[PDB]
Amino acid sequence: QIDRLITGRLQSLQTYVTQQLIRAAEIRASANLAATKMSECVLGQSKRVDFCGKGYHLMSFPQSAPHGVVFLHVTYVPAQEKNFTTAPAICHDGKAHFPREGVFVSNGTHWFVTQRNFYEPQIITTDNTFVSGNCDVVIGIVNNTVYDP
Amino acid sequence: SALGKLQDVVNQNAQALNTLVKQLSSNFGAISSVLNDILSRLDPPEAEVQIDRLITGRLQSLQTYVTQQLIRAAEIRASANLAATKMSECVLGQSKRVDFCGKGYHLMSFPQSAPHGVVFLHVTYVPAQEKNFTTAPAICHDGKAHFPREGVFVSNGTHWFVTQRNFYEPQIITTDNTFVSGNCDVVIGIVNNTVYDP
Amino acid sequence: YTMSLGAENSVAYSNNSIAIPTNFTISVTTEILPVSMTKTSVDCTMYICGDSTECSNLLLQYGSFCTQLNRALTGIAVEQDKNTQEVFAQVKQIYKTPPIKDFGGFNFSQILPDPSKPSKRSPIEDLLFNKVTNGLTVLPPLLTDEMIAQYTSALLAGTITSGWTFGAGPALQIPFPMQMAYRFNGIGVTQNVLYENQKLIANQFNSAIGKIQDSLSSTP
Amino acid sequence: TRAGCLIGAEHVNNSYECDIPIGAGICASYQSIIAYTMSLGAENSVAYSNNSIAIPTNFTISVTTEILPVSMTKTSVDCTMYICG
Amino acid sequence: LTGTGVLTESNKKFLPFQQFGRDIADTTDAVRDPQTLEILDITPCSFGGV
Ligand SMILES: *[C@@H]1O[C@H](CO)[C@@H](O[C@@H]2O[C@H](CO)[C@@H](O)[C@H](O)[C@H]2NC(C)=O)[C@H](O)[C@H]1NC(C)=O
Ligand SMILES: *[C@@H]1O[C@H](CO)[C@@H](O[C@@H]2O[C@H](CO)[C@@H](O)[C@H](O)[C@H]2NC(C)=O)[C@H](O)[C@H]1NC(C)=O
Ligand SMILES: *[C@@H]1O[C@H](CO)[C@@H](O[C@@H]2O[C@H](CO)[C@@H](O)[C@H](O)[C@H]2NC(C)=O)[C@H](O)[C@H]1NC(C)=O
Ligand SMILES: *[C@@H]1O[C@H](CO)[C@@H](O[C@@H]2O[C@H](CO)[C@@H](O)[C@H](O)[C@H]2NC(C)=O)[C@H](O)[C@H]1NC(C)=O
Ligand SMILES: *[C@@H]1O[C@H](CO)[C@@H](O[C@@H]2O[C@H](CO)[C@@H](O)[C@H](O)[C@H]2NC(C)=O)[C@H](O)[C@H]1NC(C)=O
Ligand SMILES: *[C@@H]1O[C@H](CO)[C@@H](O[C@@H]2O[C@H](CO)[C@@H](O)[C@H](O)[C@H]2NC(C)=O)[C@H](O)[C@H]1NC(C)=O
Ligand SMILES: *[C@@H]1O[C@H](CO)[C@@H](O[C@@H]2O[C@H](CO)[C@@H](O)[C@H](O)[C@H]2NC(C)=O)[C@H](O)[C@H]1NC(C)=O
Ligand SMILES: *[C@@H]1O[C@H](CO)[C@@H](O[C@@H]2O[C@H](CO)[C@@H](O)[C@H](O)[C@H]2NC(C)=O)[C@H](O)[C@H]1NC(C)=O
Ligand SMILES: *[C@@H]1O[C@H](CO)[C@@H](O[C@@H]2O[C@H](CO)[C@@H](O)[C@H](O)[C@H]2NC(C)=O)[C@H](O)[C@H]1NC(C)=O
Ligand SMILES: *[C@@H]1O[C@H](CO)[C@@H](O)[C@H](O)[C@H]1NC(C)=O
Ligand SMILES: *[C@@H]1O[C@H](CO)[C@@H](O)[C@H](O)[C@H]1NC(C)=O
Ligand SMILES: *[C@@H]1O[C@H](CO)[C@@H](O)[C@H](O)[C@H]1NC(C)=O
Repeated sequence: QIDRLITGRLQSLQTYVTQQLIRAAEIRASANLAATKMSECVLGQSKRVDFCGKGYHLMSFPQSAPHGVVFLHVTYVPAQEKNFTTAPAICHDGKAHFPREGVFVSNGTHWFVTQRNFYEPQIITTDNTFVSGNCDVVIGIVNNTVYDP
Repeated sequence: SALGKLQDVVNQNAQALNTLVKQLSSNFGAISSVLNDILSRLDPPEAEVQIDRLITGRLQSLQTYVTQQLIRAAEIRASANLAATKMSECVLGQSKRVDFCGKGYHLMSFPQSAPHGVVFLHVTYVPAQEKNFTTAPAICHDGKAHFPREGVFVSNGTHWFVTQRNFYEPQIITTDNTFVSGNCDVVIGIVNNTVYDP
Repeated sequence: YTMSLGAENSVAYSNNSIAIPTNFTISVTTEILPVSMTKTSVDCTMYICGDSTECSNLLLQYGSFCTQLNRALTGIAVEQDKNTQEVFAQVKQIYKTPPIKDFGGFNFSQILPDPSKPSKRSPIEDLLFNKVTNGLTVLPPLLTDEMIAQYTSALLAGTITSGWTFGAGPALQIPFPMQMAYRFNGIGVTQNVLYENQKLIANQFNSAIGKIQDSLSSTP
Repeated sequence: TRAGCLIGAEHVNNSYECDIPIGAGICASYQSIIAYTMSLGAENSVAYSNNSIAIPTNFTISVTTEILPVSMTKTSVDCTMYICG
Repeated sequence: LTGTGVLTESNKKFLPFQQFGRDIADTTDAVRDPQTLEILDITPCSFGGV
């Protein structure tokens, strides 16, 4: 009778230890993920999409929790978007001009260059554009003046 | 104790094998742990019972050994996937991920073979010998606000310069390393300094 | 019912039109990640048999099963402490914030430790700790909750006063509206946008932090 | 301690790094055997102000080691021979 | 009902038909003495890991 009780309780204990080992592997994977988020979202700014919150990641703050960690991801979300008419290049003096860092936009009558994630229209000059080739190659190039400072 | 991670895996596998070999010495409630002794001592009606006890004990031991071997195989597979990720991102390229390829700003990495393992020599750049400077967000000149294109405005006490962020290299604040946005009335903490025009 | 994945959003695509954002929202979101479990240890001999010596004499016929169970539980127990060590102890310098909290309008009182509380926790961390409720032994964790809170306080002080510089070497101080501008340039937005609209970004950040505290206090 | 009663270790008021973990912030080390509350790290007060920055003037090329296991010993057990021979 | 334990005074007021007491984990932690009708808590004997 004691042998029957011993083998039953030993089978129960082996089952408990096996499922505890499986849960320990899962918790170790989650903790490795949490350490990766601690290194990449808190100690630096991450370019990885949706790794440190929804939106363009700015910073993160760690908070202790009972058997856990809570990351407060501070992110940048674009809002209040507006339509503009766009072109890949500007044709001026038989030359094709491409934006150095931004994008060509038009509000209907005038052409500007702006940064990609925020509307900040600036006059298309030779300081924020670069010249490559003529106007015969680029599909969709439009005619506009390029002011020279 | 530098190579303790590989030696831990080797010791765990050798200890699991030693436990599996040691479990043959247990009779598990039978009269003996040796099968030949039971087969030479008993008639098959009771030797069947003794062999059945030995079979269920050894089968439970073997299933247990296979269970932790599969769990350790999953752990080693996760570690090997991590090692392959480090080989792809630290050795075959330069990684922007902080502390993924060593402590500091990661420059490059070297792989080295190890018994059942890999050793990454992470060559990183660590800033050192830092110095205080008085800083401002923008420079006010001719009613216009000037912001650095890639650097930062610093002052050693009397003169204002612009420098790159991770190394002190002071340069004259010009129109070639600054850009103009708005007037001086909006930016909090803007200071007055000249901007040289080449 | 048949479920619905989402609302239909026909994007107005054409070959010469673009959509450019004119404004922004500073959004703070929560991510909760488990790190460790309760470290449990089982006396196998006492669990199977208690104080019966005949039971232990019969249990010795099965060999070293109890040793394997104890060693597996010991490995799990030290693995939990290793997990906590890898997650929270990523800095060897304990940083403190300055006594004057002049960060250019940015408010961190909901995430910095409260000096009035004896546990030295943040109000958010205090709310998080309030919202969580035979041979068997429970081993205590190696790092107490006070030291885990101290580690998070050091990480917060480093990322507030020194940027990402403390994670790559010595902590180099930098003003917070400059740190923010650097982060803006990391996501491809010019510094001027941050500087001109710094009051609005600080107000949005404080409002989002308050909404985080309200949402944690209002969601079971 | 909160972990239990520790006999044979002299409790000290100084804080060192953890050598042998006891638990609940208690660690033991040999120097006789002493027991102490661990020290997380060296204290370092960052000189923050709203208009001062620290710029590095030099650098260190630092090489660090990272050891990662890849495979185990490939073991095979004849189940019939192990159980029965 | 046999066992091993430390028998201390109990603040649990039993109803007169009840004799033993159990917790969530189905372990006898309260009992009534048959000689004198008083309630005793049964703490398990002190044990721990060495
Ligand atoms: C597109 O933007 C330009 C620049 O903001 C606008 O041009 C100005 O329009 C106002 C309103 O009539 C005039 O007072 C200014 O003199 C114009 N500036 C220049 C340099 O001409 C233009 O009107 C906008 N177009 C549309 C359709 O909104
Ligand atoms: C943009 O400018 C170019 C150059 O001035 C224009 O190309 C000329 O178009 C006329 C009419 O089709 C032709 O007679 C010329 O021979 C073209 N010149 C060259 C060099 O190709 C072009 O039509 C303009 N596009 C727009 C939309 O105004
Ligand atoms: C800040 O740096 C500038 C640039 O080196 C220093 O200006 C020079 O100082 C030397 C030392 O007397 C003079 O010989 C040079 O003529 C100065 N250059 C110019 C353009 O004036 C300046 O002295 C430094 N200030 C401090 C407080 O260290
Ligand atoms: C930086 O320069 C501006 C422009 O000269 C100064 O602003 C002037 O300040 C005086 C007195 O404070 C006023 O009378 C003027 O009307 C201001 N002009 C403008 C255009 O705002 C400013 O004070 C200077 N700042 C420093 C610190 O020298
Ligand atoms: C940009 O222009 C497009 C096309 O005019 C707009 O898309 C329309 O939006 C209305 C309002 O929701 C819908 O009823 C139409 O069906 C849309 N048309 C197409 C072709 O998708 C779009 O809303 C404009 N964007 C902005 C920011 O004004
Ligand atoms: C960008 O969005 C913000 C809101 O996040 C706008 O700020 C609001 O402006 C209105 C009117 O100016 C005020 O009544 C609100 O109190 C402001 N909200 C906050 C939180 O400050 C801002 O005006 C928007 N800017 C642009 C150019 O559209
Ligand atoms: C930063 O935020 C805290 C909390 O939102 C502000 O503290 C509040 O201050 C007002 C008036 O001073 C009180 O009515 C509230 O009860 C305070 N709340 C708490 C939770 O204490 C604080 O004023 C903000 N600013 C600074 C500079 O700390
Ligand atoms: C930059 O300046 C600050 C303040 O002038 C320096 O911080 C002080 O450093 C001394 C030296 O260890 C300490 O005794 C003080 O307690 C510090 N003050 C504060 C407020 O932290 C800092 O050392 C300077 N940086 C450099 C690189 O010299
Ligand atoms: C930057 O740090 C390096 C150390 O890595 C300095 O190089 C040392 O300079 C001293 C004196 O000039 C020599 O005695 C050492 O032999 C040099 N070490 C090595 C490895 O070459 C260097 O001088 C520092 N530079 C500055 C500007 O501080
Ligand atoms: C864009 O589409 C219009 C018609 O929808 C066409 O006339 C025009 O040539 C196209 N432009 C480019 C660059 O494909
Ligand atoms: C910095 O703080 C001082 C007071 O300590 C204040 O006079 C000054 O205006 C502040 N500068 C900025 C840019 O906030
Ligand atoms: C048993 O005897 C004692 C003393 O003689 C008395 O106090 C107690 O009430 C008795 N119990 C019962 C059940 O009669």
